[PDB]
Amino acid sequence: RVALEKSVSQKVAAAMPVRAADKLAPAQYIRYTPSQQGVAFNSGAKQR
Amino acid sequence: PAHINDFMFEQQRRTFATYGYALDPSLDNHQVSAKYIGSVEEAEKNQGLTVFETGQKKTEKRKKFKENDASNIDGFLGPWAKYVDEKDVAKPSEEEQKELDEITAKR
Amino acid sequence: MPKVKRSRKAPPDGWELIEPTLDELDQKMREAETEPHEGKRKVESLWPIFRIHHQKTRYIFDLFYKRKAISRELYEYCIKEGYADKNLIAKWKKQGYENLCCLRCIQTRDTNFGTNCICRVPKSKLEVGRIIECTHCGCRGCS
Amino acid sequence: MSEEKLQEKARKWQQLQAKRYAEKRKFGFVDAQKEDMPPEHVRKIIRDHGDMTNRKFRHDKRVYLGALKYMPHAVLKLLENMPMPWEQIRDVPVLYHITGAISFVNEIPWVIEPVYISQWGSMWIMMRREKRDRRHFKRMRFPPFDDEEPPLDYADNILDVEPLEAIQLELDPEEDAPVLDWFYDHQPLRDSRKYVNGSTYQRWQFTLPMMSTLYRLANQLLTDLVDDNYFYLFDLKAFFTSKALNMAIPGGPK
Amino acid sequence: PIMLLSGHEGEVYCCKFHPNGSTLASAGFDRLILLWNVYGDCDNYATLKGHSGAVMELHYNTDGSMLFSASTDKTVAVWDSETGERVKRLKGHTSFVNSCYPARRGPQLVCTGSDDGTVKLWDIRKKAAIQTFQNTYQVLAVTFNDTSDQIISGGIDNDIKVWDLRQNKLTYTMRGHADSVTGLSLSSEGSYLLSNAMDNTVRVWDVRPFAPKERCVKIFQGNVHNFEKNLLRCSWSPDGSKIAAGSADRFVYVWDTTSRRILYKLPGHAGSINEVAFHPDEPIIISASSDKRLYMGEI
Amino acid sequence: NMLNLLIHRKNLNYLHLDYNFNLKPVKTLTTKERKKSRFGNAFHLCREVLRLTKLVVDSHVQYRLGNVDAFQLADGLQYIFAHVGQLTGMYRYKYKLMRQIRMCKDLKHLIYYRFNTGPVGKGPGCGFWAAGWRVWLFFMRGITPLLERWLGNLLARQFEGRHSKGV
Amino acid sequence: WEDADFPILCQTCLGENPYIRMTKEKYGKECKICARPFTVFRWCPGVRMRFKKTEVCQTCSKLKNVCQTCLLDLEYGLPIQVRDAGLSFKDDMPKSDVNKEYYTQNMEREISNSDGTRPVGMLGKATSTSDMLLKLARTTPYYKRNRPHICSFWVKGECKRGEECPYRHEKPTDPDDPLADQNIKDRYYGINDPVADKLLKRASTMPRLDPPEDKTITTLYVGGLGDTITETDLRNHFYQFGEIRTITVVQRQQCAFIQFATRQAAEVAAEKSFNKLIVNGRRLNVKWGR
Amino acid sequence: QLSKQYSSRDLPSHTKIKYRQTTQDAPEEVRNRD
Ligand SMILES: O=P(O)(O)O[C@H]1[C@@H](OP(=O)(O)O)[C@@H](OP(=O)(O)O)[C@@H](OP(=O)(O)O)[C@@H](OP(=O)(O)O)[C@H]1OP(=O)(O)O
Ligand SMILES: [Zn+2]
Ligand SMILES: [Zn+2]
Ligand SMILES: [Zn+2]
Repeated sequence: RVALEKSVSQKVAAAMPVRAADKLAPAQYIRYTPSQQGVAFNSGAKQR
Repeated sequence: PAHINDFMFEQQRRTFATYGYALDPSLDNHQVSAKYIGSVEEAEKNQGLTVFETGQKKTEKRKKFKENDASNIDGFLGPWAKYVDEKDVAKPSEEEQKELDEITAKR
Repeated sequence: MPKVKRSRKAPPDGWELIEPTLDELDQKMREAETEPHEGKRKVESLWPIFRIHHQKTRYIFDLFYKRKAISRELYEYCIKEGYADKNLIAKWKKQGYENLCCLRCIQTRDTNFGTNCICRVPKSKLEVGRIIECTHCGCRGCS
Repeated sequence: MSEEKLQEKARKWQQLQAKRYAEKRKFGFVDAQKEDMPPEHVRKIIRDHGDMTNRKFRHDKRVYLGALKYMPHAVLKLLENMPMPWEQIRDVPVLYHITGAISFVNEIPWVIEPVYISQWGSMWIMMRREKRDRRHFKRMRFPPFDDEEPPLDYADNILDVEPLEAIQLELDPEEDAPVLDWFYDHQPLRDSRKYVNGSTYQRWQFTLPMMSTLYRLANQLLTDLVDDNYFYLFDLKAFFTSKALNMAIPGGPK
Repeated sequence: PIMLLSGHEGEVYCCKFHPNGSTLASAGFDRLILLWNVYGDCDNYATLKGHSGAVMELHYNTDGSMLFSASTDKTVAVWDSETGERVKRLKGHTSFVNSCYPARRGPQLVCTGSDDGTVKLWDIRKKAAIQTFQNTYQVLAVTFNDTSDQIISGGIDNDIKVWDLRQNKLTYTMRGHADSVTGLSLSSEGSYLLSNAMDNTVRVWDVRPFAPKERCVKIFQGNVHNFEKNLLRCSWSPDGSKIAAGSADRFVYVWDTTSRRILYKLPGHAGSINEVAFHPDEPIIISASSDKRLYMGEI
Repeated sequence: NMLNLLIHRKNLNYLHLDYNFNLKPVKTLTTKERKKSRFGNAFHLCREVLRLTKLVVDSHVQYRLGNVDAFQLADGLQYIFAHVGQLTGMYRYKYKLMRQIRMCKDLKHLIYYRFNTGPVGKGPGCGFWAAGWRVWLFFMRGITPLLERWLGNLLARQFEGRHSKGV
Repeated sequence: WEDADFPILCQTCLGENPYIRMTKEKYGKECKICARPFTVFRWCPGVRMRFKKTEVCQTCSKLKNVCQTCLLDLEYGLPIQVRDAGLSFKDDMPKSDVNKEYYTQNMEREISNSDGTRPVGMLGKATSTSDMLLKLARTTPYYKRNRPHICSFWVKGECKRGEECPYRHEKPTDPDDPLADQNIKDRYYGINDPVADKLLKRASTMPRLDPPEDKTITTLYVGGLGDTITETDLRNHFYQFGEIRTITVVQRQQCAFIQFATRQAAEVAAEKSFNKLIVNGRRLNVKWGR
Repeated sequence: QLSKQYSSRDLPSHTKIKYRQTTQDAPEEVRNRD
């Protein structure tokens, strides 16, 4: 029921097309570990 | 998917932007210490001062004009006051000019 | 031909000494409004208007608050008829906001990260001497 | 450990903590507003874009087109505020797109009911006494402008002109004392918290002399019936029944 | 189970148990105090309201009958867990009151640490101040001594300070932490007191009638600080067996009083853990983190 | 500008819409263009609604320029609203309009035959334009969601393309 | 349409500050290769550097294993042609319109069944990084990539915007240079990209050990040995690589002469060690003795 | 690849599902019946 109806909701909200545009979700924060490690890159931090 | 606090990220970013050094963000499973990354010696000599934190700087601020009496018809520069140490025209000169003509012909 | 008046009420009677300044200012606004869209630019063709607008309301802001040289009634008539700018003024009266360039340079929703123009950053905390031209107003560091 | 160390430590941490927990970035604080632009901003944008033929724009082309989907809203919002013949000029709040693509009048015309009926009743009397006592009425021409006369500019043509007295009826100073001044305003008592709710303009409350003059002024557009047994078989229920039985009373619908 | 709780809009800074072990209180940036039932599905019944600033520290009484809660808006508040309603708004603090502590088993009395430069003693009934030891600067954590006659405080100058309620002078000053202390919690021994400090080291002390004059007892490694400088808080177990700490590293650190070994660095969180709560009855752990939710770990 | 941008985006250079929103060819068109350049009821309903509003705002511009009068403006507006049938030609594209059209006739017979009850004559000067105005406003309340749907479909089809795959 | 969690970009192109702020736009542009709409992420590289944008689909990236804007390889970081050649790969991605759209559709359907962890296909079967690839690799971030363009105005004199000229107000590069015109499509497909040819010529002129004439010259001269090495250490350099027959550690010249038992073994050892046999920090020079 | 086209017949309609009430024949009764 859950998965079914959520996909329903997206497909029918397509059939809304007049989208009652809701606000953009709050800014997310993502923590990123590059594969290439090296002190000369990222000014020497192993994360961004 | 991190979730961090908001004043602090912008504080660190502006620090690294205008001062050139920053409290490195690596949250490692090996316990590293607070290390100023980037211009490390600049962080050392400047005492870690942030662009947001007030600090003593005798740096010569560029000279500007100030015409803020709004009754002069062509007087008010107000907030739009130009910098006094600014140029009045921007152009390339005789050698680079002919060289750029030569390049635009070569292209 | 002036800002033809809607009130039909008589102007209170300081109106006669601030009349000519406002008149020449409106002359200048009409003129810099029509100034046609040359090879100038498309972002900067609207910088005159904000410039002039600030001026006019700044002027009245003087003659009521910093000189006290006009009455409450005349000042209110001059707002009501669109010479001054009610909220640009009511913002000027705040503490960090003496020289605010245009009222849109503090609109947080008009910018994607949710901030103010670099117009609004104190010149010291940048210290890099870099020319700032807030695309909105054309101002160079309002404060 | 060094004291001045700890002192600039207190300095730094004080400033930091102070800004970080400042009331500005408290939890539910919502940024204040969007206040008005100057009018010349709109005027200049729209007179600049002109008719999008100069390739200097050439990107507002796409948005200009895509905004067609909403122009039946702009038209409805525009026509529902037109200025009502006792007025010469009406100023309206306008919401617009920063490229001039569209311009919605952003307002709803609330009116006080007895005021409104009295104003239109005065119009009734004036129009009638005028059409009776004018020698020859000239009817304007439709369309008023030709097929290839481009539309006028506001700024160059109407901006500074004087606007030609409207259809006021001239109210008598004694009997119509309670209304003579605010009668023909756009929204009459908009800003007087004795008689109106506020500046959103709901909720009137009036004095009984006000109501009596208003009544007498709107007397022309009114029914001089006092009760309901005039509509005996002429109300909603009589019509519902007649319709249901497919029989039709003398002067009623079929 | 893991039992993660959510329903808080911003960071939760403080989470603690009923001293019954019956109900749960958590609080943080959202300027209100949420309550839950610890057992069953860990469900939410009540929400206390009113505090305009951020709830920086909530503190129970030792029965669980009234609630103390230090707010950013210069005020402490005591409320009725019976109702959830305000009985007292401890105003008069001249700045950010971060820390609060109700006297346990003594007369009803409160010590509050604040960002004004004073520690304040207050009686709940008088609506007036009792005593106030202006040392120089911000005090970031405050706890009584089980005699209710000394008061311990930790701030920016790294020397943990203790005042005698009767002579009103700096009774006991202890030293050895390299940077600012962020948390004090005296075990239920009435003797052993736990100190977190963002210099990455945690320490143990003991306030007694007679101590070796340099009472830096046990030392553990592991805690972290970063550009956040969030307030980091520690606790003893009900037994004085395990110390629990949080840090800006997303790792719940569980150590032991005995062997000082790392019994746990548990992951599971997304943002910095600000407060860990031990169940007064069970081996139940509740983590309040800056990821806008909580965890209910069972060990 | 919107309608002209539409016309010229479809690459129909042989047509032009003049300033009273009449659509006129500037050549004689072969079959291929007589076909390529047919338009729908969305385009034409939008055209005709804009023509009604231009008639109205231009009556007001005549008032404000000094050309007419307050009374001539009022009566000309009353005229406009009573005679939408003979001025726009909207009924061609949504024929349900005659509801409205017949209504604005019925009202006119009321008002007129109560306006001129005495010495007042059968002449032009009767502008009491509240009623017809109301009528066309309710019509617009009804039509805006319809036209927004039809125009959304037209614009989508013009920018994405028509879907001939799984019809 | 694609939908991603973050870009997938070179550290050079991602910037210098540890703390970056980046904007996403859903279905924002069209992949210049995949031809379909993508989500487009835009970040400010550094102070006074142009805002960069991801310019190729996430699938068009995972397929050839490159950085969505920098376009250079992910591990080594050379043009796509160079990496392909060094991996000896033969990438068969179609070129014409219909065949390419069809290939893209099925490759995307099959990459849907992945883990999002490593490139699909031979880019896993070709990760044996050859010393040529490691040798051509960039070492530190060539952050000259993110400075702004050349001001047509300031090249003609006109950039009257003061110091704010939207482009580097320097000399325009002579258009005759091969390193000027490299269309995106070719640089992704690897067909006649000038930077690839210049870098390949550079790799061909790079020093590698030379082979001798005679099969019987099975003594290999290693020059620059030093007296911190042992004969057993030279063994461990050339012991399991095959068999060594003899070892002469010349201490009067600080060199070595290794007689092997298999010609191919010694050849692989010495060529693979050419100037890069770094044992105890000594630059030995592997060559075939007299 | 979702279109913004639309249909007259895809407007919302009959947006609530009727459920079989207590007396009509609910799955409870038919679960019971003989
Ligand atoms: O042209 P219509 O829509 O039919 O309206 C007109 C008109 O009204 P306008 O004044 O707005 O043009 C006439 O009005 P008067 O001649 O009265 O001034 C007149 O109505 P009368 O019949 O009252 O003259 C005439 O009608 P007819 O052709 O029968 O005279 C007719 O209105 P109808 O709808 O009545 O035809
Ligand atoms: Zn600005
Ligand atoms: Zn501005
Ligand atoms: Zn400004």
